[PDB]
This record gives sequence, C-alpha cells and structure tokens, in this order.
Amino acid sequence: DINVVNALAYEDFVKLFGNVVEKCPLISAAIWSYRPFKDLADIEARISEFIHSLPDSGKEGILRCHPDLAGRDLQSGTLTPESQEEQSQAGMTTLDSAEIVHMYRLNSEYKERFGFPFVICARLNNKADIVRQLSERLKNRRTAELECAIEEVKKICSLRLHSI
Amino acid sequence: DINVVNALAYEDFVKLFGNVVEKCPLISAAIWSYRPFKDLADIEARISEFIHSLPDSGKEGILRCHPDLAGRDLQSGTLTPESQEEQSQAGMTTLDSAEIVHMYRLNSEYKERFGFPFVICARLNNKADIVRQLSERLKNRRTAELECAIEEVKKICSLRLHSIV
Repeated sequence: DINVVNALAYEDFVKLFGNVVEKCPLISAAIWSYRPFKDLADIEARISEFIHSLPDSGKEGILRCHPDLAGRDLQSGTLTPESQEEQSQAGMTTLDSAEIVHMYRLNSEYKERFGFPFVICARLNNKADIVRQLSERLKNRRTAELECAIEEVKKICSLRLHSI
Repeated sequence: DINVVNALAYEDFVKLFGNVVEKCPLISAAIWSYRPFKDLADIEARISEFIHSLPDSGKEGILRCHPDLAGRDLQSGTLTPESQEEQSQAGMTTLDSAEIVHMYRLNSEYKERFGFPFVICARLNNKADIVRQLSERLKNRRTAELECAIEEVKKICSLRLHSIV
C-alpha cells in the first residue's frame, strides 16, 4: 500500500527499503526526499535516476558493495537475507566441489579485469546462464561492462522492492 | 603507510574504510577507483568531492544513515563500533532516565523540522555542548543546516580515518 509507505517516518522507510540496493541504504534514504510517491513504479524510477546521477566511481562503488556469487560470504553465512535467498534460489548453495572452484576462478578473473565484483540478477538466472554470462561479460570493454552491471543492480532492486 | 593502503584490493579497502562515513560503504568503495592516493589528505579530499557531487537528496540520505545520539540503537546496543565509541566519549552512554528522555525530545524536534537526524562530531563535543548545538541548529534554515550537517559528517570521517591510522 503506497499510502502507508508515503506516511512512513524516514527511520522506518530506511529500515524497510534500506537493502533494495545491496548495502547501500544511502540510496533508499535519499529518495525519501521525493515523497509522496505515486506508486512503487515511482520509487523504482527515482532509484534509477539517483544511480544514474552518480559519477562512474559511484557506480563502481555500488558494485563493490555486492558479495561474490558462491564466494567467501556465502560460504561463511554472512550474506544479507536478500542475497542469501537470491543465491540459494540460483543454485549457489548446492554447488558441488568442482562447481565452487570454477566460480572462484571466474570471479577472480572478472574482478582482476574490471576492479569490481561480478553482479547479476540471480532470481532471473540459473547456474548455467550465470556461468555463461560470466564468460561473455569478461570479454566486454570497461565502459560497456559498467553499464551492463548497473542494469543488473537495477533489476535486483526492482525485485527486492516488489518483495517488500 | 600510504603504500600499504594503495596496494589494498577493493575488498580489503572496503572492509577497512567502509565505515568512515556511517553505514555508507559506497563512499569508500567509490574512492578506491582514484588510487593511488598521494596521502591521507588525498583520501579525505576524494571523499569530500564525492559527497559534494551528490544531489541534495544524496546528502540528506547520508545523514539519514546516522543513528540518533542516545537513541534506540544506543539503548539496544546496536551501534556500529565507531558510533558506540564516539557516543560514549560524548557522555551518551551514562545518561539517566531524565536525560535519555530529554535527548529523545530534542532529536524528535530536530528530525521533524529537517527530515534527517541531528549529526554532530561527538568526539569533539561533550554532553552540554551537544544540547546547546541541538538547540541552536534547530533555528537554522533547512538549506543552511544541510550544509552544516554535511560539514560534521566530514569531521567525523576525518577522525575515523585518523583512528585507523
């Protein structure tokens, strides 16, 4: 109900919406300045607009706040609740020993090339399509890749918003 | 040693500096793109330029990431390590019931007016200093107070950076 959302104290808005962009409560906190919102689509558009206003370093910064697929945080149970549910849904918590080693190698190569983690909308992908995209995007130019990765962040945000 | 800092992977850079601006690891993560840093002043400068580049809503957002002095998070024991240390130095952890309620009322007034929390560099202020600032800053226009509060965020950041050092 957008009416209840529109009446929220910023403290409660930030609590509810503070992880729609992974570990970036600043973004959701910022857009509360634009209330009242017409609907959830309005919130979505405002978030997208905010992200796009950032310098490229800000965009790379958002990416760097994300955990690796199947990496150290998954393995040690220190993912955010949303990342945990997304990674598990995409097959990341039932990978076999060879599958884990492979994801480590791919992630390593990606972060070395681009200087930020591999981000994908896990809810919209399975194991196989994730491996495929990791390899494909590895071939991209930095400028094109940053755009690709931020689009994934926006898809994740949209799904998280609609889960609240 | 600025050379050790300059050689950090982004994951380690974000782990170490991710809370120099409260609950805003994005800021530390962004500035890593501008490495190598000439010195600590270069890091601070880059942080300041980044914040300065945000829309006003981004600046308000940063402020909204900060917890209230003597507020729910202090009482519940859920502050970040740096905030817990800072609020303790400023006398916020040894308040009596009257004082805790007084702080709640002052914060409620400020946040109602401005639409973000009252932020002050707690390491440079005592309990009485805080109450005085809480009352004087309440008089400010919103345009001016946002600028004032962001200046305090940068002071907090500077001290957080110096404590890592």
